[PDB]
Amino acid sequence: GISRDSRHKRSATGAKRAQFRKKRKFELGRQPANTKIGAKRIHSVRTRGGNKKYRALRIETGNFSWASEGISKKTRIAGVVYHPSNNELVRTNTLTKAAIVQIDATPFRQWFEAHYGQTLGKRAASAKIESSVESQFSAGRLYACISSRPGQSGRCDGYILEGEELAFYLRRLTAKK
Amino acid sequence: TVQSERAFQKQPHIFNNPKVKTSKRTKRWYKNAGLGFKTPKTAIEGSYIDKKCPFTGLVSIRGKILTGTVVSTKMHRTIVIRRAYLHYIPKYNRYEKRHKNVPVHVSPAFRVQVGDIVTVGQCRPISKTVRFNVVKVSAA
Amino acid sequence: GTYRKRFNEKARSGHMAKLKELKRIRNKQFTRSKVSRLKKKRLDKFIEHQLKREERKTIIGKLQDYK
Amino acid sequence: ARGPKKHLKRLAAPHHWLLDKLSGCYAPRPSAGPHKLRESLPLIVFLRNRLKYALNGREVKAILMQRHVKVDGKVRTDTTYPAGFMDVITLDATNENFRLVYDVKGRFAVHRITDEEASYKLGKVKKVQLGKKGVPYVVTHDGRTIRYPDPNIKVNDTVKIDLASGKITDFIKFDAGKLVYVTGGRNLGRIGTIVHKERHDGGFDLVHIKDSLDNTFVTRLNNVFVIGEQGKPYISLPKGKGIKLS
Amino acid sequence: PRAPRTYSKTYSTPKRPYESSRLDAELKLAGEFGLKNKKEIYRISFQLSKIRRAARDLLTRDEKD
RNA sequence: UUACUUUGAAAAAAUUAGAGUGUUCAAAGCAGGCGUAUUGCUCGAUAUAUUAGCAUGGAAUAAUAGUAGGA
RNA sequence: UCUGGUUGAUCCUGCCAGUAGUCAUAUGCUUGUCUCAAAGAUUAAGCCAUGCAUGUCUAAGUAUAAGCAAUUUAUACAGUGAAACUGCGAAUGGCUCAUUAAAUCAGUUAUCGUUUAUUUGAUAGUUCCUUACAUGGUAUAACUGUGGUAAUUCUAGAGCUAAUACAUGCUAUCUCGACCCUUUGGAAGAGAUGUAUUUAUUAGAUAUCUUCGGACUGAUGAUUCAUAAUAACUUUUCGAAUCGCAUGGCCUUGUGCUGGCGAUGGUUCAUUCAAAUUUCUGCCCUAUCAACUUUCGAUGGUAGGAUAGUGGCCUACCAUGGUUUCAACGGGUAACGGGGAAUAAGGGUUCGAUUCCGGAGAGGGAGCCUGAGAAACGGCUACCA
Repeated sequence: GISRDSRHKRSATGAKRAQFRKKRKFELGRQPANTKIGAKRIHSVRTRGGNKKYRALRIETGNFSWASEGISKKTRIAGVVYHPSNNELVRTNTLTKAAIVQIDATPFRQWFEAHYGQTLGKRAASAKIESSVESQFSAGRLYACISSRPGQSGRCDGYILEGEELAFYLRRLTAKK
Repeated sequence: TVQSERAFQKQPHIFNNPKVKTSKRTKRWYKNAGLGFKTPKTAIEGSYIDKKCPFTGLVSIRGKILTGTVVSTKMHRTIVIRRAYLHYIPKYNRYEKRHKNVPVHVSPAFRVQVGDIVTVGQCRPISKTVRFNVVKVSAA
Repeated sequence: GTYRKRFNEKARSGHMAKLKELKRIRNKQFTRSKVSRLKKKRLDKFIEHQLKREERKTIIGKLQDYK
Repeated sequence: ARGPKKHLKRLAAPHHWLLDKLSGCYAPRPSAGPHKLRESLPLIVFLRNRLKYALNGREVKAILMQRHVKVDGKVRTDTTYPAGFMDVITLDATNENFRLVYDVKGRFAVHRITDEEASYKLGKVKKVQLGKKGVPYVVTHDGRTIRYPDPNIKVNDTVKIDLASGKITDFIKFDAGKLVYVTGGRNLGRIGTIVHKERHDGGFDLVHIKDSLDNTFVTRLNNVFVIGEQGKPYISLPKGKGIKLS
Repeated sequence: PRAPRTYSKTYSTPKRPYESSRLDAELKLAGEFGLKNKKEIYRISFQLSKIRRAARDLLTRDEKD
């Protein structure tokens, strides 16, 4: 029932176009897959061509990368924090692209302790990192931006919010609280 | 200001590393749109973020290159130009004036007042109605 | 044409429905049986004349009262 | 229309096939292959309508299935195979090789060809890229992909290709003063030397060409095809040698 | 769906049909040449009219055109 | 600089206008034929901006640019 | 586009008379031969009995038919081959012109903005990495048999058995090279080694001696392009358990090791047949239709969702825009658009349902399944008739 032609719209002049032809399958749409947090479940929609497309209905874990030194780890997603389109999505815990979620820290801090010979909280020039990230580690959860499309690839991948990113989003969260 | 909006603005896939300290506090990626249109230093060294600027965004300028005389400059980042031509009535063997108004997306690298003559280039559908992108101004 | 008087509107039921939709929202701009018409017109004239008759008779009564 | 078409009318055919307008209602729609729809000659239009070695479609199919016809060394059994331009079709039981090349009038001319000349084939280098694992390849004008080319082979060139091995024997650069064959538009079939390449950025590059009687014409880069150096063509030219006269 | 044949009418009745000088003209022609039809006369008349119109247009062209 | 004008490439076949050919003539239809075929010869098989876009030569006509001041 | 008339004879204006053809539509009488050829119309795209119009097999996917052929090398099979599974086609063709007035369509562009069965050309050793590859596994059809119903190309329960269906799944090559002796080199040792999916990161920049022999990345007009590299991730793909004809090479004589022609399939690019969107300009009558569009997306910004993918396409949150006397919006259209047809001296006018091209439709709304390709109708589902 979801179709995306441009012939049901008003013209640019504000005229109204009468129907030209019956609706077509090569301009269809499909129901949005509200990905939520929970045990994994992934339907696979069959797409034009023979192709596939993995809608994620519920996803729990994810692949998140620390950009600053350039590593990637599989973590767990705790819950949505902020979403630049719908505070309703934040309320309902719906993962989509560009979301801000709190993720578990343990794989990252273990890699850190094991790579830089130093614990977190409480070559040292390289071991020196950002105050905000250190604080989040002390708490146990990080702010990370989901940067994939769970309705198109069945995945939550993301990056950990570094300096300017994190500054901006902390201001937004604090101002909206 | 740059970050006046609910999402963060950035050139996607351009990353400024905290652990390395560099002179310019932000890294810009810019290109030239070819066709001898020199890119403006305000774009090279500005601070705005535009997905659609032909010099810093992800749009390529190809196909038709047109000229217009601005008419409204009075919504956000888009303008509406007027193209005036002389249609020809073969029965009366003489002419008649016509125009029609073409919305165009304008990068914030340009200051366009109403009345000045712009050169625009064709790009992929930017919005419902706007296909061209201001690629050079010329004051009037 | 768009709104013609078709042969079978009953078989064209839905076509008529969407045409009525199109018409109503196009002429939202403006809005935002002939012998039956004649019978109604003459009924209006006849009732108005009877009203004239009764009002005239009442004025006759009032004038003969106030003489 | 909800999918590819499988039929071709007779009036709608490419005109250069010289198909009569009354013998039937349909024309051989050429199967997909090396050459485009409109600039290809199917094997039935070549074996029946030009060579007159057949009289029917069923005779043409009998010949092919008896496995006589080879189009660029490989045996082709599809009766609407789109044999194209600069192609080599060999009929061994007749001991003939045919280079398909254009006649002055526009049409495909049969060009009888000897064995040592049927051994190879020219191809207009048309897309040079860098394939997976970093090996670069050229794409010629009839689909052929050729890997590990000479680094000095650039788009719009000619490469002479050994058919027996699918390899590149050598090549010719697109510079002024080469000899040029023309394959599109009003002048196709006209061989001349390439004088100027007026190049527009964003539009179509035009080419100014000059045939042996010093008559000049202007065509597009899409339609130029470099054959050989001055005065020596790499292929054997059909009679008249691409001179349009009165 | 086939390609249509080309046909064409081979004559054309003259402008004003009944005109006594031409009635007698056709009489003399039919009589001395054995014909049978104003239609045969009109066939030749049409052929020749076409020919002479061709020639006239060529004359109005320039020499050596 | 543009309008405008010249030449050019582009505007499917059929249809139209032409050329060739004794379909028995005709309406039509259609594209080679001779040879010492071992290396040659002959002919005819062109045209159809009516606007938009594209390249191009322009001197007029109609618009549109652009000398001064001080010592 | 003219011909006759008035008055003694003449010129205007006028009146009268006089005329035309129409693949125009109806109709009337006649209708012998030869070649050719068309065969719509009630503003009814109104309703249909019956038959037919889409199936398909090569040597090469699966046969123990309780099929046929005997018979002659065929005790696994082997010729021929119904049935059924599997593969493919059924999306083309053919028909009509209802809708549709910047829509269609025509000429002209773009995809640096996307899918593509097929065809065609290229293309996939990963040697190792602790506890069958002389080749895993279970189903199901046809068939045998027991039945149901007024009836249909309806089908239930039970018993068998196959695969190119289904689900699983295993079997060295190079860089340097001390040394050796020098050619024809061989060599201890040092090291490196799939694809696909998703994200992040990085690269893809480029204004003197002599034995005379030898030593001192690309493409575009333009790219976040092609391509390469790092770390991870994946209900995860692929990396041949298939088939025909042959029967050669070797020998440690093992029913050992090798090997020929071609069928099918398979990832990733290229091509081809397509497809989807899109740039510029161009439509008939209407101003006694002058304001239009915006809640209910109208114009734009951002983020997301959706898609093969661009985009108000959709949803949020923002601004308050967009078209218009150069005629927007509305109404009409016995309006599918073009190639073309008729005709006039030109200029124009009228016709184009109708042999080719494009579009749309299959009684009317809507909806979906398969598949590379359908919003299909000689496919399916419900609603009106």
